[PDB]
Amino acid sequence: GVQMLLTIVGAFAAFSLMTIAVGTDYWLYSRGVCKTKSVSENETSKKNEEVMTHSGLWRTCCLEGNFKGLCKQIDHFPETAEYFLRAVRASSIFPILSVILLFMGGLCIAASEFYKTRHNIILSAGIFFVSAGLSNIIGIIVYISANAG
Amino acid sequence: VTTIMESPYVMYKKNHEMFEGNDKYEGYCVDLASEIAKHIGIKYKIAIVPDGKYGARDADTKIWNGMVGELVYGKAEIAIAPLTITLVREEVIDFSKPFMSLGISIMIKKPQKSKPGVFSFLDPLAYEIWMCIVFAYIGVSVVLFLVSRFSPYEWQPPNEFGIFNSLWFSLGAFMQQGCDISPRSLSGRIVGGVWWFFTLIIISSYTANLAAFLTVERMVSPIESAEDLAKQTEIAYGTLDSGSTKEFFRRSKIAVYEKMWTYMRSAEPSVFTRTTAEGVARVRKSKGKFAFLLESTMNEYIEQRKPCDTMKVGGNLDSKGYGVATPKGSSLRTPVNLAVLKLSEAGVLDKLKNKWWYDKGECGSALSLSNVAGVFYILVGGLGLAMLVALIEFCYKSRAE
Amino acid sequence: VVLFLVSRFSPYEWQPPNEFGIFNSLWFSLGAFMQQGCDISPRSLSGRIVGGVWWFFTLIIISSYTANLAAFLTVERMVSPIES
Amino acid sequence: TTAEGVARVRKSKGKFAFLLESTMNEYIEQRKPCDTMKVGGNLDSKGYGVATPKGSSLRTPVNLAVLKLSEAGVLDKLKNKWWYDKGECG
Amino acid sequence: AEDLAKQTEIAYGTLDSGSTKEFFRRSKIAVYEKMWTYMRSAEPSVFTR
Ligand SMILES: CCCCCCCC/C=C/CCCCCCCC(=O)OC[C@H](O)CO
Ligand SMILES: CCCCCCCC/C=C\CCCCCCCC(=O)OC[C@H](O)CO
Ligand SMILES: NS(=O)(=O)c1cccc2c1c([N+](=O)[O-])cc1[nH]c(=O)c(=O)[nH]c12
Ligand SMILES: CCCCCCCCCCCCCCCC(=O)O
Ligand SMILES: CCCCCCCCCCCCCCCC(=O)O
Ligand SMILES: *C(=O)CCCCCCCCCCCCCCC
Repeated sequence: GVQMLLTIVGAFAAFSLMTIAVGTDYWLYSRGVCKTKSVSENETSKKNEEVMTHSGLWRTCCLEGNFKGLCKQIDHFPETAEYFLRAVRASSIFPILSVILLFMGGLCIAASEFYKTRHNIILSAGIFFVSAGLSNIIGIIVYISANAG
Repeated sequence: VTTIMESPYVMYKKNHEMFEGNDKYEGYCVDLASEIAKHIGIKYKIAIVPDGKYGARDADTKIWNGMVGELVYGKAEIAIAPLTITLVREEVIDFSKPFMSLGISIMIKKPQKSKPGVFSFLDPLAYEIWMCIVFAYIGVSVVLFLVSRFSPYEWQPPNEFGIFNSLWFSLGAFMQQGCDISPRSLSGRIVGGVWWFFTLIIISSYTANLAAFLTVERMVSPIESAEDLAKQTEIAYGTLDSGSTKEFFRRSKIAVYEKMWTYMRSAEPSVFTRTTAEGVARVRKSKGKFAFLLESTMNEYIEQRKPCDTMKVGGNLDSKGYGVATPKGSSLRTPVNLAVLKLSEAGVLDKLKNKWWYDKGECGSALSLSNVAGVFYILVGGLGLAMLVALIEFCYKSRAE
Repeated sequence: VVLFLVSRFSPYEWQPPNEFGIFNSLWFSLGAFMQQGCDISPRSLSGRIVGGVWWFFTLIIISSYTANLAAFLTVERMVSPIES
Repeated sequence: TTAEGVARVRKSKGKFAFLLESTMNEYIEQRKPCDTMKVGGNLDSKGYGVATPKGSSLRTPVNLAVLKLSEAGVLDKLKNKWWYDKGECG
Repeated sequence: AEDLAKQTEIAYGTLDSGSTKEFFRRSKIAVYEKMWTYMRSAEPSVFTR
């Protein structure tokens, strides 16, 4: 009764934090570009003004500059091992698989009270949470191992 | 206005077939002509030199050929081109002050960031060693099981060294971890002892060869001088045949440069190329083993063009300049000379240099997680596998009941 | 966490089958990483898998630290704050 | 003064960069205590030259004397002699 | 000799009166010319007696 509250509260907190991480664009503070190439406009001919940015998983944005707030969509595939890593970082399957496993975890906890004799539902919850953390580990490594190329 | 077709100085427009007059061309010298003309209030007409040569002396019939000949013989009144200022030309025409200082630099194939592979933690040892360790591991474990549990005069088991446990002991011995049981018998202790000695050498060798790798990759120094190339004999520096860059080394009295000239004269195969396009290709088509000696202006252009596999290194070996030229006895000499000094103070010569060599370009200590990424994937993979194993057992037993 | 799970979750082993609780599992992983000892070792296939990968991961990391530290102490490269 | 700016660079322990001409920046880099050097490339293109009175008959001969010494290599040997050979850093 | 010329820790030194000083003064070799330059203006005077 009192140990399930921490489990329920923790599961919500973890799912909430992982949905706001995946959804927001404050994963990295780099110094790149956030606007498409101004071919005709010739604002800077080709290479625009590199300014401080805040990147995420899908969109890059600009803190300072005359384009403050413009958010381009990160282009992963530019121009085997490298290609596979770029297909896993682009889709963000592991940061999104964690979300799905954190969600399934809480579903089991919800089901753990409408069926108080099926003890194998609480075990499934725990496995989903442990597995969700494992996916988070992979996602973090994949994300960091991609930004270094 | 005599001019020569060279990039990025002069280039045909994207659709110059639907254009007539001075608008058919574009480039640094086309913009420069517009800047110079308006400052001196003159009207010009761009006209490419028919021969395509810069300006040389036949040395026989003593007839100047090229842009210089197009000025001495009164065929043009202003030569807005990358025409180098030289003494031999100064005796027949009067150049203006240089609008672009340059020299002889070094071009090498731009290197790669060498993104570490995923399973690069295995690099200190060869694939054969890693494969043989697995074979040795299996053999030791089997022999540890053979000598410990075969004798029927000791059996309740005489110890806890079964096949599953023999594998566990050997695995923890290699990693220098583990507790639990150690062999109590003579033969079993002989297996343990040699396996422990084998582990001690291999683990020390891995650490010692990883340190060697990290230290020698930390001692590498990029080449940033002509002297470095002269000392080295792996990469083959090369110039051209017809032009200054070959005369410079031939007449050079500097020891650092004299040795290079000697080499190139008798080296085989002949490093002396013919066309600049051929040269710039050789360096790329050699995987960082050729070095081209060309002008610092051309080098900084190539570097900013695709496939972006070239870069500028070191510093200029000499100091030359490009100056606008005019016939002798003309009247534009002074207005043009002042026009080139006005376009420099105002920064219009650096704006045009950035505009064409950059703005209109195309090429734009600690261990990282990429260096140990693979061992992180194995760990999480092993954690997932262990979870899979534990559940399958659970499921099997649960079904039975 | 994984070591704790694979060791104590099954009810068909329990009084406790081993000492690998959450507190002890943290101690085991710490001792393994620090290259020190082994108060308890997993005796089950699933548990031993966790130990083996952790022992391999540790080995690489500890060797990498020592190897990269030696490189630092050998070659002393100076960083120029300004290059342009 | 230039000497002030140089001095402000050693006193600041590395929290001040002096923007001066390249030729002078490559003279103080070769003089003791040997704690100052040059970084980056030239931000501008300016040239030292030899001046003569307007209308003088020595204009053209001087123009060809300077140009000849550059092709020969004397102007480069002279610089390396009084900048690096007479240096004190190494 | 080239190693000494590159190095600035150890101070090479000749004599004043004799060949060994004339040799560096008249030397046209770059590896030797730099050493002569140094010794001429270096302080304290490396030239012994
Ligand atoms: C009964 C006791 C045993 C229990 C079992 C415990 C497992 C321990 C294994 C750890 C090392 C495994 C590391 C595997 C490394 C694979 C490397 C790989 O994939 O190869 C690189 C690739 O070829 C690039 O070209
Ligand atoms: C109490 C029972 C303890 C256990 C008992 C067994 C333990 C074995 C341990 C190490 C063997 C290492 C042997 C190393 C021999 C090196 C070979 C050698 O001497 O080589 C000379 C060389 O060839 C000249 O050029
Ligand atoms: N483009 S290049 O391949 O490097 C090149 C190669 C060979 C001769 C060149 C030359 C260039 N250039 O740089 O434009 C300018 C230039 N100007 C002169 O007056 C002259 O005599 N020869 C040249
Ligand atoms: C595709 C996602 C893979 C990673 C996550 C996998 C988690 C699987 C958990 C399944 C339930 C395990 C417990 C079942 C108990 C039982 O019914 O015996
Ligand atoms: C206890 C003995 C074995 C310990 C585990 C060692 C893990 C390495 C084995 C796999 C590596 C095989 C090498 C192929 C990849 C390569 O280096 O090219
Ligand atoms: C009986 O067989 C019950 C079902 C067994 C499920 C086995 C899989 C459990 C999870 C292991 C892998 C976790 C990976 C986490 C990162 C994606």
